[PDB]
Amino acid sequence: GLVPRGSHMMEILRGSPALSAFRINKLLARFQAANLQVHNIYAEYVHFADLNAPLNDSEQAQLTRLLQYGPALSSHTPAGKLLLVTPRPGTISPWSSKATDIAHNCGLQQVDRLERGVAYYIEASTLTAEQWRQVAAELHDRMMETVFSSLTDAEKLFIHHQPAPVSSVDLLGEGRQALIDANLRLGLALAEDEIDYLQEAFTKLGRNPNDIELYMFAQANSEHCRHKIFNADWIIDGKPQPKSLFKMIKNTFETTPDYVLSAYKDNAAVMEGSAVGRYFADHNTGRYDFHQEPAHILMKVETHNHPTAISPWPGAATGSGGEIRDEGATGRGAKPKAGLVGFSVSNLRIPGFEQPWEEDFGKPERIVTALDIMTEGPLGGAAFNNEFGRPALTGYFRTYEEKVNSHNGEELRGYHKPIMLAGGIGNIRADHVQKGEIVVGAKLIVLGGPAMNIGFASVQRDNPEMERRCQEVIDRCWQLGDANPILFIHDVGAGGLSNAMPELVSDGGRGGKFELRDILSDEPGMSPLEIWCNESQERYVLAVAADQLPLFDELCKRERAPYAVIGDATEEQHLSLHDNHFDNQPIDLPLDVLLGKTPKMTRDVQTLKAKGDALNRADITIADAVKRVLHLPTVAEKTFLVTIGDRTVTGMVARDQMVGPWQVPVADCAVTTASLDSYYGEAMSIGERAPVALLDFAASARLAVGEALTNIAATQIGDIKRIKLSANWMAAAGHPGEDAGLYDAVKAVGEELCPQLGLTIPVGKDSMSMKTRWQEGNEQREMTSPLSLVISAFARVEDVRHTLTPQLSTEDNALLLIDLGKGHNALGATALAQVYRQLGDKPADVRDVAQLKGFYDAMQALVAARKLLAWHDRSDGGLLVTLAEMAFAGHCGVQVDIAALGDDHLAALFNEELGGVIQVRAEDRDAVEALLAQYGLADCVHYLGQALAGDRFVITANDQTVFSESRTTLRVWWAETTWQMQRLRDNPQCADQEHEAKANDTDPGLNVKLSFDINEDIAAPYIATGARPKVAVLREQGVNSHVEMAAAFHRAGFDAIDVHMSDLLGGRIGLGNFHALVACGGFSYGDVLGAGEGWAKSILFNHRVRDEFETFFHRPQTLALGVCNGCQMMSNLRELIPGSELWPRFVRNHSDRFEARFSLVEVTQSPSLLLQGMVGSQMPIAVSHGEGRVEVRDDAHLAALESKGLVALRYVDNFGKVTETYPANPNGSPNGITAVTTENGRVTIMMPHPERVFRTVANSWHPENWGEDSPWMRIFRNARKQLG
Ligand SMILES: Nc1ncnc2c1ncn2[C@@H]1O[C@H](COP(=O)(O)OP(=O)(O)O)[C@@H](O)[C@H]1O
Ligand SMILES: [Mg+2]
Ligand SMILES: [Mg+2]
Ligand SMILES: [Mg+2]
Repeated sequence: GLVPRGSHMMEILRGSPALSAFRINKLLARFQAANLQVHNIYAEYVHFADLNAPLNDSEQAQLTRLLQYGPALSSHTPAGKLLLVTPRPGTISPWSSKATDIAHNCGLQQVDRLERGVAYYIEASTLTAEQWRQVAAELHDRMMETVFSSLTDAEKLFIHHQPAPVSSVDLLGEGRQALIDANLRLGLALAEDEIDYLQEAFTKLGRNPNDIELYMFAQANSEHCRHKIFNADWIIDGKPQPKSLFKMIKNTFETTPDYVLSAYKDNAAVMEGSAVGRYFADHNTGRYDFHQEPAHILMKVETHNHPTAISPWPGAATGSGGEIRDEGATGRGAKPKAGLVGFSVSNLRIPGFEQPWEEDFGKPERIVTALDIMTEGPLGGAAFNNEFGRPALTGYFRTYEEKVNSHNGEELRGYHKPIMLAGGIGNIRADHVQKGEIVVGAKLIVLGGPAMNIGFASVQRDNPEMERRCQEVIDRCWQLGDANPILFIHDVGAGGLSNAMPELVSDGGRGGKFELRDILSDEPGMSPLEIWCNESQERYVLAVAADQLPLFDELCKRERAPYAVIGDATEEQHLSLHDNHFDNQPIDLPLDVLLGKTPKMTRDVQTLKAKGDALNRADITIADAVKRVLHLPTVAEKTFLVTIGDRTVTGMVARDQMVGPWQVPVADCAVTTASLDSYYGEAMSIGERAPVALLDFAASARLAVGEALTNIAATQIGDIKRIKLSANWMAAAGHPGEDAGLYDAVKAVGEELCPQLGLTIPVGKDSMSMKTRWQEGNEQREMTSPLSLVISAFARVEDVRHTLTPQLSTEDNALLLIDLGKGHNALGATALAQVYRQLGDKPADVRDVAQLKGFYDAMQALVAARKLLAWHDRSDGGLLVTLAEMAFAGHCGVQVDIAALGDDHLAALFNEELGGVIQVRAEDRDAVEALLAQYGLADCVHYLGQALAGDRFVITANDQTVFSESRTTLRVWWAETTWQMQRLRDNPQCADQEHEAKANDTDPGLNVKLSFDINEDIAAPYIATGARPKVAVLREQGVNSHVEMAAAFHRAGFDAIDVHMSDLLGGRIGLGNFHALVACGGFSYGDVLGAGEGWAKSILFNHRVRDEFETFFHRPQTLALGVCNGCQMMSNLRELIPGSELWPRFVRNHSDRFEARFSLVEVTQSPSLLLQGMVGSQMPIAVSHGEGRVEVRDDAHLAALESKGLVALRYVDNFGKVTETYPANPNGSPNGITAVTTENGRVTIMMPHPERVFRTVANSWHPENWGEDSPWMRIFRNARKQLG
């Protein structure tokens, strides 16, 4: 369909069926639950193309082809009422941005913009007027989409509005009233003293302020941006305090400056790392090489609490996105490496899985439920991390909502406004740590996507692939070393350009003159205020010397990263924004005026302290307590938050959340290698204990620090001063007792605990409005969060290989408890108390600073000495949970006696005091106990018993059995929360299969069977000649797994060349010079239009490049490998590859969820030259994909493929049989197929990532006897030997 559309033409192309059977059934079932009699429903994707010029027959065919993607679902003829769901008018979906890029890269410049909607066909002849509105409501997100009655109504999405002019606020003509009116109208939230400041400022300038100027000032002076609370003077209980909160945090750096390279001077802190081989492609040669040099470590943690309460998916996604920009914009450019995620919400109240302690207290109509946040939120956060390409290796998840007698008496305390935390680490070059000076005349650039009106105002938008393109530019820049063109760089976040640019020039001691019309925009109707202040994502601002512009342009064009020079740095510290369209100046202000601060804040507050009531144990029994606690989400298995996120990208992940053969999510901390050629690395851990703040503020803070330390303790670090902390403070400022509580908590860690331990807090953030208000009936209600300190610990690691996990060994052993609680056994504010709807009397706390320090030092000694078999610290759920989780990870039993822990067994088992359980060889018990005593821990150390083969979890006290149960029974209970979450979020069949598998104790876990010598380097004789064949390491925009792929071929003797698709189109690289080629993994074009489709079609539609690939494949001796995204791409290039007529397609996983797993596969017999000598081998491999399901045309196609013998890899369960059961087979591929080859065996494509696990240290779990090389290194060596 082609119809007139403004100055353009809009083409409407019907797509493929949009909903799988279980999704359709889920909708129908939801209609009956609302009494809406719907007989049937059918959905179909519909595409809209805004054309600025005609498409000839060939181009039209290409467009239609581009829009043919997705699973081959059941098609039906439209019947019933049409309800078209599309993005809301005035908004452009990320799908649109990415789909339009593909169209352009396929030579279809006539396509102005591509957009997509979903056409629903509902058969229901009974519904009234309101019922139809209820049906429509169930088919769309009210915050992001709209429902239309005709496909033609999609024309509204492409309306071109004329540029709105700037508006002045008539201060000179109406007086102060004009500022008061503007304050209310524009929602400036200006204080009286700020209005006074602006009044004098403009009266002095003798002109009316423009709306844009007032808006810029208001955002810059918001609590979020200025951090007034953290810089305020204090008066506590009638006594003026010497330091501000920020000053007390800075005290930790003053006491411990050790290893710190940068703190409180950038968007992230930097600490010393290790000298290792930084691997990247040279600018002049394009060849990947190791560069021995210090890879310093950067760290940052941020939050996106408010946005997430309104729109969870975008809120969490941009939470990660904004934090990733902070990392890349550190110093003069840096590279993100790994991330962490945190979530705090109210009770889940899962339908049909209600827990005893949960009560519905209602909530504001304007926000989403805790369950909605934990459903869409994690997916959004993982969506950004997966698409951008950074592993998410650690995090926390707490649920809390209860009517408690706290500091301000009986009140509702919880997280209606959630904590959505995102952070991570990165690496940076020594000479790029410090920001450079900005020379006068420097070009001020905006790197990133075009602006839109996003700064409904709380609904964000994420395009991870755009940020990936930007990161590639930043990488090319720091990779130029001393030639790095970046003089200064900063991320664009709150306030948008209105905050970012003034801040950039100000930090350089310069001013700046900008041109409004030079900024890239996706919506012409935006006013100067909107263009300058919108909070559009994936944008960076930087300064570049004028003579370096041509080089910068070259770098951006090659990566397809949009950029625009929008201004120039000036000597005069003045801010000027000109508008060439309206011929005026929206902004004309001296920086000292715009950035001028109103009088410092002074908070005169008083201490409120809850009394705390003894725990009522009337309804409590140890057995029932165990069952309830394992059912608290905070304690329960976190699989639904772990497998949805990539944990292997970069190939530098040594320790992820999933532990052992049984892949149980219980790792206490994350560990990454510093490079692909070293055992040095980085570790991340989190400590948090918010509920404790409802009884004791300082205790909660001290415990957060303490837990971060106990979680990271079993990693080889050494000096405690190596551990650096990020302190993120969440609180309901102004709420009774919270202010004084915050000061006391900050003082407890900044002035006392951390300085005594030798811990620096060089970074941090604060969120001061953690409370929600609404009217339930006729009365007002409020939900206030406890003071919530989240401590994230980061540290350089001495040896990644020596990290211990909770996986118990069944060899002769001794289990020893290190009770830092010193027998206090506090039960206040514990999982046990919460589970029984109580708060308790007294909570845990750091009982002895010296012993905590001694504990860390003792653990470091034991780790370095290799005297530990396992370690698991105590936190939520207490000793009971610690022992249970170790039993789960080791898939064994436990026999322990707690008689020495006190007569109160409930308190002994459930207290959440600091400490944990170490497992040591029986023959080492005496020596270990002696070592602990040397650190003064003698009275805190207790021998509990031993881990034993079997399924019995037994706790005794002398001759009395305290608690006894099947370990498997506990394991399954502990898994029920993630089961229920997966069942409602994903394909229920898959969720059930994964859960049921856990109940089978006979599962042997991942295990290996090799058909060859893993240590035999069959490529060695070839490498020894010095002759190194080149391999084209192919990448398209969005590809993110190229570095490790290059490193794998390098290890095998190849000269890895970075070949971007732009290089092929530009003629800079020709495939005729290569004998080997590899298509890498990632999210090319964000997988829009089908994973690997845009990449493949951009090749097919550009006849010159299509011919280049076809010629390559048709040569007699060439070899090609396609992995993950590359496998999908090559499968869409069948027409160019000989012997590939039987290849299947790769579509959406049966689970309908991204699967990041460590799966067991078996190498099958095929012509594959890359798998030579490996047939019959069975070993685990990294799986990380959302569209890896093998899909054939029909069974004739499957039978043909199989009979031809082209299947090279198959998923097998732990018992060793080919399987289609989930998650053994993570995607649902028929006959477990996950790799196929051509008839001649010269081309092989596979979904798993061999290159992410070619190093043994990068294998989540692996046999203890393996050396540096894993089985997967053989693929690359086979390639080298084959080329000869
Ligand atoms: N939101 C989350 N995202 C990703 N991983 C998470 C999240 N919450 C917890 N995890 C991971 O799940 C495992 C168990 O979490 P948790 O029980 O909170 O750990 P601990 O008690 O050791 O602090 C850890 O490996 C942790 O990193
Ligand atoms: Mg835990
Ligand atoms: Mg722990
Ligand atoms: Mg924890």
